[PDB]
Amino acid sequence: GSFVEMVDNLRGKSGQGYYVEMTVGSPPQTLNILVDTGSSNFAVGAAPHPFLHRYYQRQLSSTYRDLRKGVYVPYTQGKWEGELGTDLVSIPHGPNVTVRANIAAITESDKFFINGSNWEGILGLAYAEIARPDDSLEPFFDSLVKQTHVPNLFSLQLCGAGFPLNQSEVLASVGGSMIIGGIDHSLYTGSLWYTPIRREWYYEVIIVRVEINGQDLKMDCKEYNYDKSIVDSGTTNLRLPKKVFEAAVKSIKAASSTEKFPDGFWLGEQLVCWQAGTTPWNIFPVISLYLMGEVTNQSFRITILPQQYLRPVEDVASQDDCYKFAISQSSTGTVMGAVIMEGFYVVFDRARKRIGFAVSACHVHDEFRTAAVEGPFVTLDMEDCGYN
Ligand SMILES: C[C@@]1(c2cc(-c3cncnc3)c(F)cc2F)CCSC(N)=N1
Repeated sequence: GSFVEMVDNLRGKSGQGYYVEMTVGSPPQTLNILVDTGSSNFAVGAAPHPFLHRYYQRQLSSTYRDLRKGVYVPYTQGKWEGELGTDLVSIPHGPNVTVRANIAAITESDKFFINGSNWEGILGLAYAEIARPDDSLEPFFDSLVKQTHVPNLFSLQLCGAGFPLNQSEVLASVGGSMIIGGIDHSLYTGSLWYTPIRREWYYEVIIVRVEINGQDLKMDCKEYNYDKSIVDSGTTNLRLPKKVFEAAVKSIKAASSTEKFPDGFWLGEQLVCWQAGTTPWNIFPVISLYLMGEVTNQSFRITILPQQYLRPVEDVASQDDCYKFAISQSSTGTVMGAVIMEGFYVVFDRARKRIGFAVSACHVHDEFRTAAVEGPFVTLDMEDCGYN
């Protein structure tokens, strides 16, 4: 019901990530750690870097254990290399428990750390199947549940400000909540609707229908989940498979056609700006994603506003309100990233192999429209939407 100790324990923003304070080692070393449901390694800066103000010093921890094994983790953009070990870990604004967890001590990296993000490591909250070097490296959350009485569930409320924050404002500001071991009813309005976790590797789900202002995108539903659809707090954008991206953008352009925007805007590259307070939210469509429900032949929908998919950014000069388009293409399936998660309180119910969605008590909206979670809808042949 109520988890006051964990409410408001996140800071950050969609563009650079949301992070939680953790301590590692004995005596405790404090570090800020990116909350990432799209990966499964707990990995921390452990050597000086131009963008790190502090790092894990294994030689100062009496409880550090060396696993004598290296790990190399390349991504499409960026990479890091490190040394595997274990140590005692706590989350100060979390459950009052201390656990021994695997930690990859990052000793070298390229384009991984972000200048001014304020985080020094990543907490991969997904499953062992996608851990590096292999699935025998138990992820943090699995350790936490095995070693303590914490229920096998966590929930995330990511709070977008609706306007830009500089590095000073992000430091002073509450970015949201990670509730470990429960669901806090103050963080949402309306009902929670649950979709099954298709397979425990990423948090994989199945999308069964997409609408732009109520108009069906009318693609074969397999296209929406090609080659998977995941919920990922460590990706900024809503990312869509190439063909779905092309269809969706064509439809969003048609809905907003009273104003013409440059190709670079739709490509996610360039900002657009309006005079202060005059952003024409009403010309942009709402986007609905229908998700497989828990009951046979039942779906539900989550609906976001342009206040979610237009990401506020600071002007290159002004008092203008400026934004980038935060929907982009993917060659690795749909990614429901931070700009989608900012609409919703998201419950990662690992114990019951399901993900819940409710309207966020902190989502950005206007006097005419709000984000929504609605159901049920009768939907047939939903398993056929999943890609094999
Ligand atoms: C681990 C990874 C990831 C995320 C962010 C990151 C997080 N939030 C915002 N911007 C960047 C980052 F800065 C570095 C990363 F390696 C791989 C790319 S996708 C993902 N889910 N996690």
